Amino acid sequence: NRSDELRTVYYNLPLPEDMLDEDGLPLAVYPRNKIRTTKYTPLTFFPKNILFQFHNFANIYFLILLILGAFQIFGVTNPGFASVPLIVIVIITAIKDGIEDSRRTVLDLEVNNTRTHILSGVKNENVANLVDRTLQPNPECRFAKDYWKNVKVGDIVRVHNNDEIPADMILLSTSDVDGACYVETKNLDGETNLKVRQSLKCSKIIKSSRDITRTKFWVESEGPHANLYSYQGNFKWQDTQNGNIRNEPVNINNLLLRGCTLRNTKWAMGMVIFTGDDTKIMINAGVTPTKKSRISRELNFSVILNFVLLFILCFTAGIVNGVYYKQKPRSRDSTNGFVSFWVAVILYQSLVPISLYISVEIIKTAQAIFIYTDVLLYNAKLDYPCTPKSWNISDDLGQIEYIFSDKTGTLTQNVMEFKKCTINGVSYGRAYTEALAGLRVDVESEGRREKEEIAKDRETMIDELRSMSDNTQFCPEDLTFVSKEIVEDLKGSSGDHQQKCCEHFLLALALCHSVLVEPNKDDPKKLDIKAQSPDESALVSTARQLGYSFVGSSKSGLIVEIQGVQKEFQVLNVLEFNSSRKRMSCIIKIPGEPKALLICKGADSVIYSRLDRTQNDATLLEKTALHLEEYATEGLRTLCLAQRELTWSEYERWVKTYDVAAASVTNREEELDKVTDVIERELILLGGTAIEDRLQDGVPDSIALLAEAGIKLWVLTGDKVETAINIGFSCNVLNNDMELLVVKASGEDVEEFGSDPIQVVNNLVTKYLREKFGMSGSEEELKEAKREHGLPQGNFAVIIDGDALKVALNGEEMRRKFLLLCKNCKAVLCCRVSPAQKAAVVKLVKKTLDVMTLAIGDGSNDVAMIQSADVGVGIAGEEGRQAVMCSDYAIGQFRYVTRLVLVHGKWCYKRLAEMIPQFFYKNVIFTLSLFWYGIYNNFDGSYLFEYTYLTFYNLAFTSVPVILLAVLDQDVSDTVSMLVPQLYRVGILRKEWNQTKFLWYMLDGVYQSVICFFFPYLAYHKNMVVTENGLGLDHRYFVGVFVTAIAVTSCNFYVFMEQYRWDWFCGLFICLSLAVFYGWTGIWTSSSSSNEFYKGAARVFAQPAYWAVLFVGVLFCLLPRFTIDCIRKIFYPKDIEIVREMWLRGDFDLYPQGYDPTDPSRPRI
Amino acid sequence: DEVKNRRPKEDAFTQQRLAAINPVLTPRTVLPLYLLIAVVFVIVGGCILAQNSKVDEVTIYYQDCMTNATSSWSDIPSEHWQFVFHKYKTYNTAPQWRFVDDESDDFTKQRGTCQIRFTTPSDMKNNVYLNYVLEKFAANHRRYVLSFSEDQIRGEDASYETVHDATGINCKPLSKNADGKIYYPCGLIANSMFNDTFPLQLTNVGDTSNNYSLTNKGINWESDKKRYKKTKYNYTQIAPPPYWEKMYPDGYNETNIPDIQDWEEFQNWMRPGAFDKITKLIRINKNDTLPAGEYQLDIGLHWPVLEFNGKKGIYLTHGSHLGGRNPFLGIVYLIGGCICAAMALILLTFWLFGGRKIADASSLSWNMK
Ligand SMILES: *[C@@H]1O[C@H](CO)[C@@H](O[C@@H]2O[C@H](CO)[C@@H](O[C@H]3O[C@H](CO)[C@@H](O)[C@H](O)[C@@H]3O)[C@H](O)[C@H]2NC(C)=O)[C@H](O)[C@H]1NC(C)=O
Ligand SMILES: CC(C)CCC[C@@H](C)[C@H]1CC[C@H]2[C@@H]3CC=C4C[C@@H](O)CC[C@]4(C)[C@H]3CC[C@]12C
Ligand SMILES: CC(C)CCC[C@@H](C)[C@H]1CC[C@H]2[C@@H]3CC=C4C[C@@H](O)CC[C@]4(C)[C@H]3CC[C@]12C
Ligand SMILES: CC(=O)N[C@@H]1[C@@H](O)[C@H](O)[C@@H](CO)O[C@H]1O
Ligand SMILES: *[C@@H]1O[C@H](CO)[C@@H](O)[C@H](O)[C@H]1NC(C)=O
Ligand SMILES: *[C@@H]1O[C@H](CO)[C@@H](O)[C@H](O)[C@H]1NC(C)=O
Ligand SMILES: *[C@@H]1O[C@H](CO)[C@@H](O)[C@H](O)[C@H]1NC(C)=O
Ligand code: ALF
Ligand SMILES: [Mg+2]
Repeated sequence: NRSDELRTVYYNLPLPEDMLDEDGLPLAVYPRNKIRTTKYTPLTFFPKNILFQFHNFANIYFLILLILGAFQIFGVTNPGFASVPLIVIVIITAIKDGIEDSRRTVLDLEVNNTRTHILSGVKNENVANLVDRTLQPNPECRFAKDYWKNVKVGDIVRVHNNDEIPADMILLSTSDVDGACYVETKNLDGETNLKVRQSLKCSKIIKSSRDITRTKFWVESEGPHANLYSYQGNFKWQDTQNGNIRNEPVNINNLLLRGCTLRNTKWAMGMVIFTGDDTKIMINAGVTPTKKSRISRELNFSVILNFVLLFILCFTAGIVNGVYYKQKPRSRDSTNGFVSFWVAVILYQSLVPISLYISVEIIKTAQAIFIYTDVLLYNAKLDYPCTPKSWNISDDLGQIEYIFSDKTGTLTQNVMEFKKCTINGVSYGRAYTEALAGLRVDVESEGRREKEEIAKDRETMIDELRSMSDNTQFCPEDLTFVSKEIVEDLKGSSGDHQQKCCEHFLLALALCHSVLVEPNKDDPKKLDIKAQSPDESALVSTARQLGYSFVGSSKSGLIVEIQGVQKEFQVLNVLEFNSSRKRMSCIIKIPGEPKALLICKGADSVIYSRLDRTQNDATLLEKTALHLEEYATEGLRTLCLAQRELTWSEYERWVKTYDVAAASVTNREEELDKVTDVIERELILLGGTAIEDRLQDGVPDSIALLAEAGIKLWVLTGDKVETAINIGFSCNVLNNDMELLVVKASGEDVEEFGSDPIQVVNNLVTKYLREKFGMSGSEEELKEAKREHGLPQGNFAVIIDGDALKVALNGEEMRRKFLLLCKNCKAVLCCRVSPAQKAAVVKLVKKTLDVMTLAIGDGSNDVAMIQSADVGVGIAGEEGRQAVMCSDYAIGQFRYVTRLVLVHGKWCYKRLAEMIPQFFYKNVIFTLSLFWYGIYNNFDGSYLFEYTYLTFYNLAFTSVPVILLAVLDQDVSDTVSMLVPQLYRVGILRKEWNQTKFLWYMLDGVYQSVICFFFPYLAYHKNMVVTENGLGLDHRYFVGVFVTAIAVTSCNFYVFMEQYRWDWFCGLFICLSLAVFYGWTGIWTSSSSSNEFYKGAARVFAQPAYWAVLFVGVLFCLLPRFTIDCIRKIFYPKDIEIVREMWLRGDFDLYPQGYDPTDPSRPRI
Repeated sequence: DEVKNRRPKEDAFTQQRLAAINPVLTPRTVLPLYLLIAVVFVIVGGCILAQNSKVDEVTIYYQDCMTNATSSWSDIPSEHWQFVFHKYKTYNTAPQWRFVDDESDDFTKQRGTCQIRFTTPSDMKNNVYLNYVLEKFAANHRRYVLSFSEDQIRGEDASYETVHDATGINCKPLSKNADGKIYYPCGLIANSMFNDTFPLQLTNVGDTSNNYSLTNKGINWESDKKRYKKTKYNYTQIAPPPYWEKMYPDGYNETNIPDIQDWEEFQNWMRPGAFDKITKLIRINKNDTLPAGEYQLDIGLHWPVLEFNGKKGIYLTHGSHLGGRNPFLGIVYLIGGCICAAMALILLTFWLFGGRKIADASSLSWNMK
């Protein structure tokens, strides 16, 4: 790409009016803004599709036999028109892929047809003291209508609130002074807090909308140099007072990415720098590969095995010609050997019928349309059902063993709230969890009782608060508080010390905040609240609900209304939360006797370190500490509050030292940190607040079902490690007795393992694999770890940082050691992971220990592993519309996956596993019959069946039942499969379909064909006249039609017997297929164009010998496999029939078909 | 100033909620099926055996008549006759046979007349079939089967292009003769027509007064004649097949065109055999019951058989509702019933004597570890 040669673009330096070239620079290579998320280019689609389809081995041999079928000089008749099936199958495949790509393109177009506006009306330079107050703005300035299709480097864009970002951006002017804007990078990472972005320091003084076009400068910016958080730009401009050029550098902090969104800013104009693939999301996206199924690889292996069968058969069949051909008898009238082999191989041309891939694609399309039409996956909240985008992948779901998820929108939504707090060791607020499951089977009744109790407590809390007084903005949509004792402890019934403590706790809950209060643009009466952080917004809403409303940000103080009475405080200073400080503090002044008050909110560790442990009562602190420890070990994430009181002189010398140290210049950060440390070394804790994040509906039960079904899942996280840890503890994933094998590279451990990260992680992995459990070794260990295919053991957890995972993934020895560790473990969490890092780790886990994985996720960052997992599923909706671009499937919410992958996967994994043997049985039964017939006439190469059979049989007679068994099979009910997902173990262990199963069916088909030939032949052999009337038979075509009818009825009965769901539908098609066989034979023989037969119906269906031979063939085709299956049922009883017997006995009788996770009130007994 | 359904179909088939019946492989509902199938099909096989041993047949092999016969009645070598008669299972009764030479014909390879005198201890229930059986004569080769043209069947005046340069179904090797006269019967099927003159009557031995006559007409389907029409050629461009010259030293003149419509036997030969053993209908009787006694048949031998080590013979049968007499169907029915019953009993004894609990909710895969 482009790294050097920074692009110099002018601004407010107009070109001469007489000549224009609509640019300031000469022409250069220009990547278009259009985002191509589809598979193939519409202009160049046919060669790509054919080459992808050409990679198989059956279609190529069909093509060569059609080609070489005419190159033979007068060996076989010219085809002429006997080539259209290949044409129709390839064009129908092309049409299906073109429809898929058309859907992708229309989705891209509707994404790119959004709305954008750029100002116009005055003379622009591209497309049509410091500040003075002499020029009056022109009223001609109006916003024009613009589209994302025509945005490119050299353009300015105005963006407002509730709008996305068109491309990589540079902040020029914002709605406020100093050019500070707030952005979510949710598509890039799952951080909760807003991201601050400062604009250019040169344009921090311009205020009015026309002042942004009053200064002339130019921009020197470089192209995408393949980096993630690095950028260097130069803004140069000439002063008017003196003649000189002054420049300002721009680092990554000023750069705004593409997959972001603007919050809390009325208007901001910026400069477009990158366009098209230059965005980071396109770098991390990929190439949207072909997404080719796994089963097709071994299907091609089976096809080439059948080719080897053909070659070995004809290599010994054609050799008999020569011992009789050159010998007696004869009364008819090298190269000859080669032409005999050629005629034999063209005779046996239907060992692999063309219908293979057309049937496969038909089955896949039917499965995709059924998945789409399934109403149990419809997300009525936003009108979007489960949409399978790529229909090629509908069979891989059965082998899903590993689950990879994200935190952006997968596990949880983007909402948090307040539930509990500790005030002087007293708990306030109550929630519902599953933390009492195992401390000492009936847990549903207690859960329902607790839910009812919580609902009643919330209702009565709301009622008491609306009754005791009329709050101005009291609404129940944000009241998450439960405990009612707050009111009577505020009333004064909780003594004096506790009363003061709880009053101050409630006051501090409404003061430490970086939120700005703004009136609602819809209704001034009910003003809205827009905070810099979601937890801060939740805290402010709770403070509003509890009667300590925070309104306004005055110059000296903040408005607080207690219960209705309004008063303005006197704030003195604020120290903002820092990513390294983990504490935010406020200093205010209260007029009595005035007094300064410090209140800081921070992490538990920092709060407990910043305390006064040298004198205390040894009771309050200890009880607060024990409450903190118990919440931590239950799995709550919380903060802590510390206050202090200062006299006038104390406030004065504090502000003096602040102004002399932190208010300075030249890296004031260290001075400010020292001042904060020396002022917070002594503090008095007042209690702690607890934030709680709401997950998706039905996350814990879904995780439990996937864990117990043998699918060990992983979670890959972003923003921070403690966030992931508390999310895991909140969910039913991380247990308290579970050992946390944290893997950090640059933590506080370094003081006793200082070295390079490679050696640090090597020592860590060696001490893990030598001390607790001894399995040190690489090659033998991988050999043993190949052969488990999923087992939950170990009961430990591992936490790894981004740097640690990258340094363990760079090297192959480190990679295999990490793979061994993660296989031993069960709770692999990855944090601070880049898209490239997670793509590399998913590639490694797919390649080593070859296992078919899934990458459910949301955002523009997860595509890197989505496109790697070979199955694509993403969370769609109003929250995410960027991962669904590349994901094969797009769900409404995670709650669907836990059923979809657990039901349909298995379904299809069995359906195809049964269809393949049926398809390779139905052709063997037809071809080996001809092979056996050849032994009489000595492999001369004579048709036994009608010329139309070889083209009409596999297309009409025995095709429908196999397709219907493949598509509308129901192994078990959906409800029973969800209730007992251990059946998925069969897909986990892949024993259902394999080479041994193939060999068994191939031997069965050989036996079937042997019988199907030898029966009518031996019936004839005595007399040639077994027809009840003599009158003329013996013709080859009549014995052929007899044996073909036997074969087709045997295949239909065998399909019916193997079908697990005998309904009025599959049986109806089987009956109609047999009927159409009979009817077509009759109507073809009762016609002028029946050259040979002219009498087939009367010659076949009027003869009791024909019925007798059909019945005995039915007997000998059904009894062998039936009795083998009956014996196997007792020998090695597969779990499927046991669960089916338990289901039919009545165990799962009261359970309705419409299973609901929210109904634990089933009357078992 | 600034400013800034899709419900899926709910049907029974759309949700795959059709009326289903899951099959169950429990012994208590499948053993009765085994028993009923076994008993019903073994008894129908016994009925087939009974209806099969109710017909008699005789085969006489005379492919080597000249080299073994004399001018007088001599006994038939044992390897040339096979009898089955339900009345008498030990009815050997070796018949007699003789050969007479004809000097009027110069085809020394195959000329003369073979006379066979044989006894019959039973009667034919108003249905007699005399057939000619062949062995070691491959009549199913790929080019041999296609060696004919369907266009000539309709009687239209086909050209050399329409019979040699046609599609895969045409008479390739024998389309045209040396001079250039197009064959009306073309190909190997019509060229390999047989030259055994069978009589239209039976020469009785006991009762020479009223000795019975047969009828070879109508031995094919009546409707099938609607496809075969009379020749419509110019009686000058048609020549007999090279192996048909013995019947026409001159060819086809104005008054000798063979009407395919009434020639049932030639049409019957147009149905080439499939296996090594080939036989077609040549004599049928449904007028009167054939009585017992001695009977003599005279056969003209002009078609060569021994030159390719092949064998030919005559086959006389009453017929049956199961066609020709064959015990193979009875054997397979009996063995299928017996093996089904044995399998049912043996699975029952393993299920009872050496059988575990019918169903356990704790014997599944996860229930050991
Ligand atoms: C061609 O026309 C021929 C005259 O109608 C006839 O071919 C054969 O011609 C001879 C000549 O007389 C007929 O007579 C032969 O047979 C009788 C016994 O029926 C002998 O007494 C004669 O001496 C002589 O050998 C034949 O009868 C006659 N063939 C037939 C079948 O009638 C045919 O009409 C035409 N050719 C063919 C092949 O049919
Ligand atoms: C005189 C003997 C040696 C040959 C004549 C007997 C004939 C009828 C028998 C004897 C041996 C038989 C062969 C034995 C082996 C095979 C190979 C098998 O894959 C196809 C059938 C075939 C080809 C048989 C055809 C029929 C056969 C040739
Ligand atoms: C030439 C020899 C060595 C090839 C091997 C043949 C023998 C050992 C193999 C081939 C087919 C096999 C049989 C296939 C089917 C069954 C039915 C099952 O219920 C019992 C085992 C049994 C009976 C197998 C026994 C072993 C077997 C007979
Ligand atoms: C069905 C029928 O009547 N067939 C007769 C046949 O019996 C008779 O020998 C012949 C005499 O030329 O005339 C036919 O029409
Ligand atoms: C013909 O068969 C007779 C009867 O068995 C026999 O005696 C004679 O030798 C045979 N002729 C041969 C073999 O040439
Ligand atoms: C019956 O036998 C006599 C014997 O003289 C024979 O002439 C006659 O042709 C026979 N009957 C028939 C119909 O041939
Ligand atoms: C007797 O046989 C002749 C043979 O042509 C046939 O025409 C006639 O109908 C038969 N008679 C009866 C009563 O079947
Ligand atoms: F959301 Al991430 F690494 F950014 F899991
Ligand atoms: Mg979460």
